[PDB]
Amino acid sequence: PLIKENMRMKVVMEGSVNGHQFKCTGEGEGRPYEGVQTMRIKVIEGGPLPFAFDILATSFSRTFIKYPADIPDFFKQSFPEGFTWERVTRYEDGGVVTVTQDTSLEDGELVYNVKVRGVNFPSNGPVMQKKTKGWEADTEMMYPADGGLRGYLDRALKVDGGGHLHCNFVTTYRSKKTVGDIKMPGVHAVDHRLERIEESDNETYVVQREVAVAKYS
Repeated sequence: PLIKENMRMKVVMEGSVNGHQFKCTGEGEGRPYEGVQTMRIKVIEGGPLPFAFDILATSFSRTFIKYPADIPDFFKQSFPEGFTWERVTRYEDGGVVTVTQDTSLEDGELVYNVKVRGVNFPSNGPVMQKKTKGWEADTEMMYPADGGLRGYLDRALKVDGGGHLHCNFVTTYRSKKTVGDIKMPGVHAVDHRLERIEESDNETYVVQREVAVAKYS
């Protein structure tokens, strides 16, 4: 298989949030059939970011979901061509993010190119004030939609002081493999748990780890 029990990934991100432009690079590794991955991320342009890195965390990896044998794995079936995704996210206090992503396989390694654009984050809110403390575990509902998948997520960003800032996003995943070559799964869910492992220098260096497991709804 093109997706081995050990896989490395590289990512390049360009983005802007409230007009602040930035660039990130990441590299990491994981076990795609165990649903575990780790990534080391550097803000190489525009740092230190004037907003919480937490809002970028989920734009940095769908090949590393543990799928039971009975649930078709849309993402692992997509190679060698790979897949793309597009995401729209809204925070309850006004922020809106659009993200587009391309996933390819180059010299046996996964390569991600991502574009992030966020607007209307309140200057007094926890994101622009950098008063966030990582994400709670959450669950994505996955639905088949015209040869691809559509995912729905309600999320909770922990805030300093004990509260949560809520957001939700919808993602459409599309294969670059000609339709008709992939067994489509039915409705299912994906449990996610993303933790910040380490960070340095005003959040311009970040290490994160994610565990993701698909299951029946």
